[PDB]
Amino acid sequence: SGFRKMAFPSGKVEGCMVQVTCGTTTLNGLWLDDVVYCPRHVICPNYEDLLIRKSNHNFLVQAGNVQLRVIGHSMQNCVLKLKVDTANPKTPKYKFVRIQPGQTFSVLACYNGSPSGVYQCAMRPNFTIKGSFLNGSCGSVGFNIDYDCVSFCYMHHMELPTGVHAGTDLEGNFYGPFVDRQTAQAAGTDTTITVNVLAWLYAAVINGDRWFLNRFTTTLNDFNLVAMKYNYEPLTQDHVDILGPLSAQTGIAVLDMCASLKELLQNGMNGRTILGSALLEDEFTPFDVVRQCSGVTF
Amino acid sequence: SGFRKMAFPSGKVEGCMVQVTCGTTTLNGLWLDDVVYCPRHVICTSEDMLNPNYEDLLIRKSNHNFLVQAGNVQLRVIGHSMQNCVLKLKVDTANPKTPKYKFVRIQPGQTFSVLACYNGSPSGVYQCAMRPNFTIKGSFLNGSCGSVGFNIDYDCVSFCYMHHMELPTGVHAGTDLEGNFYGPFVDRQTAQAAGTDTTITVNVLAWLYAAVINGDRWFLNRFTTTLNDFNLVAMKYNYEPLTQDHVDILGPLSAQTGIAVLDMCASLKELLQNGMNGRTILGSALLEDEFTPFDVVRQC
Ligand SMILES: CO[C@@]1(C(=O)Nc2cncc3ccccc23)CCOc2c(F)cc(F)cc21
Ligand SMILES: CO[C@@]1(C(=O)Nc2cncc3ccccc23)CCOc2c(F)cc(F)cc21
Ligand SMILES: [Cl-]
Repeated sequence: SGFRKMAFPSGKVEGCMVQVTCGTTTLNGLWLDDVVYCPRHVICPNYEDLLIRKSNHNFLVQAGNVQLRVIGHSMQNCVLKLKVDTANPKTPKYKFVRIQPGQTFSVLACYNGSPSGVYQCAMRPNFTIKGSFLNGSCGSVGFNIDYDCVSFCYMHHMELPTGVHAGTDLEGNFYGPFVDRQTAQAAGTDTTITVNVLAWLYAAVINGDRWFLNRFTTTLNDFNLVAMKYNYEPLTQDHVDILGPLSAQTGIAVLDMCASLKELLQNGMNGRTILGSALLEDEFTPFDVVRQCSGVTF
Repeated sequence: SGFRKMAFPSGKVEGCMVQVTCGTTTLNGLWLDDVVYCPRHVICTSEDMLNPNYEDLLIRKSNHNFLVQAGNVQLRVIGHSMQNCVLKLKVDTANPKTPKYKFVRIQPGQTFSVLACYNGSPSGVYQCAMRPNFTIKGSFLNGSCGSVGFNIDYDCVSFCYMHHMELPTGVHAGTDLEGNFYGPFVDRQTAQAAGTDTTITVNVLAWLYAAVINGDRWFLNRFTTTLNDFNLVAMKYNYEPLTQDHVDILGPLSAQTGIAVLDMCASLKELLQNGMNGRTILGSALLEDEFTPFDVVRQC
């Protein structure tokens, strides 16, 4: 029993964290095989012009107490790729994946190439992450683990004026309408990840919390009218299908759980909590709930 | 900026997780140097669980009864001893991934990371606090016994907890790495109940300082209070008494934010009286008590 916000074990990623220094800037890099990936703002803009002026010896790469030698440099979108002479012996089985809003991933927050913390979080529908990052955290990565394969999905680049965070996939493409330049940027109005709230309501039922359940069911169209009104993301037939296994395990049809969510949005919690929370949690996907309420290992 | 519940990176602990099998029971072990530590109840059958004589059950065991698996490699048990509720299995191979480590016993209110494992394989990492009633509110399924709680402060892993049991309310009980249980619990299936839980007051205050450091000030007030008056109010909301030690520990956060501890205590009193009124503090509608003053200064 119990339900916690749980991150993937970070060991496979810790063995890839390196420190990257160029000029006065120091941030984190991801050392995979003979390449170190890091935010291109470490050279800081005309990034092509700035990069052509740099030579390999300008980039100081440090893996533990060992300095790696840069033998090449190239740029792919907002990520800088520093070719090094040594392949990382600790390189796990990995792939670069771009995630969708609502999907969750674990973040290994680093400072000076040294991992300091791991937390679980979701790509908000406005493409920001509500992370916890200080100066020096740039280059920290977001990932998921599937069997023994690490899926790198995020690299930290910047903090928006509201304290929320913006970054790219490992191919340097930003999530959201953000740029890696000093300019006025604002995160759009955020919405709640509806499929994730429903998954978390199923986790609460699996843990014996049933007070919010009701005899009612709704149509998907009637629920989506309510979802729009309360700044909740639309629920698609895909989401309903993905929630299928949880619906089967708990005996509560997805549209039956939607009528519970609808009542919760219109009436509130009334001094009650769900899984120790007075708010509806939207940072557990349907897969996260199945994984935690079944015990899948890595 | 930003404030998250953050666990320590689990890599140093993952390299120590092994699977321990004795008869029909399989749970997790902690492989450090040439010793594997695990809950002593791995030697029990389900008919032994009510009133087990662990000394008597262990004397009947031999080294080859204990199957230890580190990855796809079986380790050979060359000795076994018991220290309180932990079983120590001497093995013929020192773990090459053994980090710099120490065994520390923690106090209620202290936080730590948990590497939840099943069959010697890590599946998740989360942040926990030792509750004032000596239980932990974990996320543990059957097979999680032997999963460990730890803190990583400067390359050294401090092992502080090993999971042993789930109480009828879904909360968890376990021991330090010397086998001494936290709380009045025993590793028997006899009727056991967690005492009434209370909120870790010093941790809530630390989290209110983190909220101020992050620019949230709506809950602050012009009032101060005496320590005794704060404790008389707080106890009525099932909050732990705040000692002069807690006030002293909050000193650095009080200095950084310019808000005296007894002034923050008055803001807490008011929050307890009024509730949040549809507002949140650091994205939470409840007062968070699983961030110590040390966690706040570290993260901020
Ligand atoms: C890399 O520096 C910047 C930054 O956001 N840094 C940060 C990233 N994370 C957490 C932070 C916590 C506190 C202080 C800064 C943080 C600030 C300067 O402007 C820029 C900029 F124009 C583009 C850019 F991609 C990054 C940055
Ligand atoms: C042998 O493990 C036991 C147990 O609690 N295990 C568990 C530990 N964690 C999460 C669990 C989730 C669901 C089911 C069991 C869980 C079984 C019950 O009896 C006992 C017992 F009297 C003493 C003991 F130290 C352990 C246990
Ligand atoms: Cl699923």
